[PDB]
Parts: sequence; C-alpha cells; structure tokens
Amino acid sequence: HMLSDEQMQIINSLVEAHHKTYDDSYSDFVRFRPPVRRLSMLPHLADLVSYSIQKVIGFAKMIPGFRDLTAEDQIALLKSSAIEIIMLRSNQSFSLEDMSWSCGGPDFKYCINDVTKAGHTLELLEPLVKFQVGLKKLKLHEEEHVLLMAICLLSPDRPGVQDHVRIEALQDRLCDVLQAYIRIQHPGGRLLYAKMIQKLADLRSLNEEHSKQYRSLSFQPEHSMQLTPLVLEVFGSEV
Amino acid sequence: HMLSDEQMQIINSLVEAHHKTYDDSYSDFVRFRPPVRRLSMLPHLADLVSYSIQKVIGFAKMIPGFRDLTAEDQIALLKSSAIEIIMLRSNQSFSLEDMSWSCGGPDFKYCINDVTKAGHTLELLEPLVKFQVGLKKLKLHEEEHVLLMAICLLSPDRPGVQDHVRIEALQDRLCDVLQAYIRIQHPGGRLLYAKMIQKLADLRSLNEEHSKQYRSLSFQPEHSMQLTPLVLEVFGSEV
Amino acid sequence: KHKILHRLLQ
Amino acid sequence: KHKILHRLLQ
Ligand SMILES: C=C1/C(=C\C=C(/CC)c2cccc(CCC#CCC(C)(C)O)c2)C[C@@H](O)C[C@@H]1O
Ligand SMILES: C=C1/C(=C\C=C(/CC)c2cccc(CCC#CCC(C)(C)O)c2)C[C@@H](O)C[C@@H]1O
Repeated sequence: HMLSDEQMQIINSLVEAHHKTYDDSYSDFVRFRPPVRRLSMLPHLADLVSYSIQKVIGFAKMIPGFRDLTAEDQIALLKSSAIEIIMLRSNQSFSLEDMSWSCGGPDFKYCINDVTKAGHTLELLEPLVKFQVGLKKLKLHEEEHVLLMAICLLSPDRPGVQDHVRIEALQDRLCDVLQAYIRIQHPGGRLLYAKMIQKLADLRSLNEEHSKQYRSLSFQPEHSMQLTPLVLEVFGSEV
Repeated sequence: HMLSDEQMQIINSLVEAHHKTYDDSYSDFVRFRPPVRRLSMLPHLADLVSYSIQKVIGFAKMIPGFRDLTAEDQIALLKSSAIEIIMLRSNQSFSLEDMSWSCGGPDFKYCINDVTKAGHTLELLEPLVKFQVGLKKLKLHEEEHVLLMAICLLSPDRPGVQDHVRIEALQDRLCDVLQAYIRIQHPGGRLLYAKMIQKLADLRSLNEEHSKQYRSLSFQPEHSMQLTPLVLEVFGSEV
Repeated sequence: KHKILHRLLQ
Repeated sequence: KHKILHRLLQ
C-alpha cells in the first residue's frame, strides 16, 4: 500500500510544526531561573514547564483543524493534554544511558532527584521514567513522534470538550495517517501502532498522578508563588 | 533634649528589622531570571521587585504594632505602600556617581535604560531618579532611613484602610521619634524633618505614575505572563 | 479567565 | 483572594 497526498501533507505540516516549536539547541534555557541542586529546583522547573507550555500551544496552533475549533475547545484540549504533550515531547531529551533529560549541558541535565526537588515524588517519577524508557525503546520516527503528540492533543475524551464529534473526526484522521505510515514506512512495525496507543493510555495515568501532586503544590502559597502565571492558568482548575 | 527609652527601643527594632531584610551582598540576585540588555529586562526586574516585596513584608511584620493590626489592614497598607517602600529602600543601592542602582556587580547595575526595557517610560523614571538624587543628598542616618520607611508604611490615608485611628496613632509615634532623633542626633538637621515629609509626598506621585504604567503592562497578557504571582497579587486591583 | 491562553491562541 | 499575602503575613 501507499500514503495518500492529503496524508502526506498532514505529516509534512506536523513535522514542520514540531521543528518550529522544539529547539534542539536549548539555548533559551539560560533565561530561566537557574537550577539549584526546600524545593530548590521548583523555580527552574516551573520556568522550563511554562516555556514548554508556550511551545505546545504553538505546536497545537499548527495542527490542521485545531485552529478552526472554538476557542473554548482549544483551551479545554490544551488544559487537559498539555502535561501529556510535555511528557511526550521531553522524550527527545531523555537519555537511556543517563536515565535523565539532557538539555545541552550539565546545568540543564535533569535526573529524577532534580525533579523531586521541585515537589514531586516517586509515585510520579517512577512510572514517568519507565514511560520514557519504553517510549525511547520504540525508536519512533520523527513522523510517528509528532503524530502521537497531535493524536494526544486531539483526544475528544477530555473534560470540558463541547464539539466531541468534530474533534474525534480530526483525531480519527491522524490515527489513520499513523497506521498507514507505520505499515508502509516503518519496517518491522507490525506491533508498533498498538504499542503507541498503549503509551497514550499510560499518559492518562501519568496525567492523574501529576495532577494530584501539582494540586498539593498549588495549595501551598509558599510553593505556588514560585510558579508562573501561565502554569497557574493551564494547570489550574478554572473552567 | 533627649530621646526616651521607648523611642530608643522603637529605633532599635526598626534598624534590626531593616538589617534582617536588606542584604547588602545582593547574592540572592543570581537566582532571578537573568537581565537581558521587546521588554528584555521585564523578567529580571519582575523577579527583583517580587523578591523586594517579600522583604518589605518581612520588614513590615517587625514594625512595632503593625502585626497587631487586622489582616485586612495589614494587606491594605502593603498593597498601597509596597511600591513606595521599594523606591525608598532602593536608595541604598542608588549611586549619585553612576545615576544608577548598583547591586554588587555589573550584571546587577540598573540604569534608567534598563528600566525602560521593563515597560516603563521617562514619565516615571525622570521623577524617580530626581527623587533618588534628592533623597541621597539628604545623607540620611540609617535610623532616619528606616523610620521614614516605617512612617510611609503606616500611613492611614490609603484606600482600603479600616482602623484609621489606630494606624494614625502608630504613625504619629514614629513621626515623634523621627523629629526627636533629628533634633538630638542629627547636627544641622533643622530643615531635615520637613524635607523628609516632602519626600513622602513625592512618593505618592511616583506611586500614581508607576500604577498607571503597571496597569498598562498588566493589561497585555504577553507582558503580564512575565510577572510573578506575588507581584500580580500585591500590585493588582482586587480588594 | 484564561487571559494568557486566549492571547497565546491569537 | 490575597492567598500569598496571607501566607507571608503568617
Ligand atoms: C519539559 C521538557 C523537558 C523535560 C521534562 C522533564 C524533565 C525535567 C519533566 C520531568 C518530570 C515531569 C515533567 C512534567 C512537567 C512538570 C513539572 C513540574 C511542576 C512543578 C510544574 O509540576 C517534565 C526538556 C525538553 O525535552 C523540553 C520538554 O518540553
Ligand atoms: C528593588 C530594589 C532595587 C532597585 C529598584 C529599582 C531599580 C531597578 C527600581 C527602578 C524603577 C522602579 C522601581 C519600582 C519597582 C518597579 C518595577 C517594575 C515593574 C514591571 C514591576 O513595574 C524600582 C535594588 C535594591 O536596592 C533593592 C530594592 O528593593
């Protein structure tokens, strides 16, 4: 079989969208409050996550169709899914050799211990690292990686979504593209699409645990005052 | 004449309060988002001001009597006066030679141009620098400097204040201390108390101009997202 | 609400 | 409101 023209254009648009919103040089990281190694890494990681949310918003705005959704649906999707896209996109800096996220220099190498010093526990970081390891072992093509981020973003089964039918149809098209790409372009990937859909399930679980632990942070003003306005807004509970 | 015992204790408490909340080493400044020289200094100066608000809160909590005010009055006073205390306390880093605020190293030397790159204009920065120059020329004793900050903080004529009588009585006591200190301990200071009360008037005017320009910043989300939660809360308009 | 999100979503 | 102020004011 073969990929169609419109499927090809979708892949091209998503790859360009990711390249425009993920900077492999990580040179912007020097702008964040510096890392410190009670919650000494919270200022730096709050800034990193806030920066990453802006990038996910930029990526979302270039997913075909997402822009044509209502403003409310665009927000509903980003508020539920941003944390999952950040976990997905961070796989690009994750290193199997170091078991850490390496962002171009030792100051911006984050191990599990660094994240505990931002207020998180092993209840989140143990499944998150196992998630990153298994995702990294899938050896995803860049095409597959950006499709999976877009499919995750365009899930209609999230709280607050109104136009369920329209969003599901968009996600259905991307899933069709991903299945066809794997079948035609990924040698020996007969089990790959299923493994990727499992990763989407894993992300729901990581989402819930992160939300639990973020709630605890956001309820202590001495910690929440270290967050950014954008993090407060996107990870907050307003409707 | 002579200062009384209770006047002496007030001066001692205010000096100790200032020493505990103003760190002449400025070593905490490396924790801020770094300075960059559209509004390239806004992240760094937002962090500096947010840090300074915490210090003013710490100073306020050690003013005799301020703690025994209601929580609402404590907040009303800090929300109206914090910007003025920051302008007063910054005189300690202001340099007549450089016309700038020099905070222990060239990275943390702020000239007028640096502050314009945080969203402010000469309508604020011209009177502010003239204010700093004239205040610096008063050659205030440390005792006089901390009394003036406490008197500014304990002004009952600010919006939101409820127990007007109680706060005015506290401010009256501090004014009495300051007049007696100048008369007894400041040689040739016969015009000093009057010049200091004029500076309090100047600060009302600097307050209004800063509030004008801060409102403009806080109404543009691409700028307000660079502020801190504490700055948003203290300089915000909620009651 | 969502002042910053609306702005970023253009 | 004033969540952070209340906390800082102990
Ligand atoms: C963000 C990215 C990266 C790392 C993510 C990490 C490890 C520090 C990470 C590690 C653990 C948890 C999370 C999810 C976001 C979070 C958080 C912190 C707060 C306090 C906001 O809950 C992210 C680096 C880089 O690939 C960009 C990507 O967007
Ligand atoms: C803050 C302190 C200092 C400098 C203040 C400056 C110059 C940068 C300054 C210069 C101009 C205006 C203001 C008032 C606060 C403000 C602001 C910026 C925002 C964007 C929040 O309006 C402060 C340094 C040091 O003495 C500590 C003091 O608390």
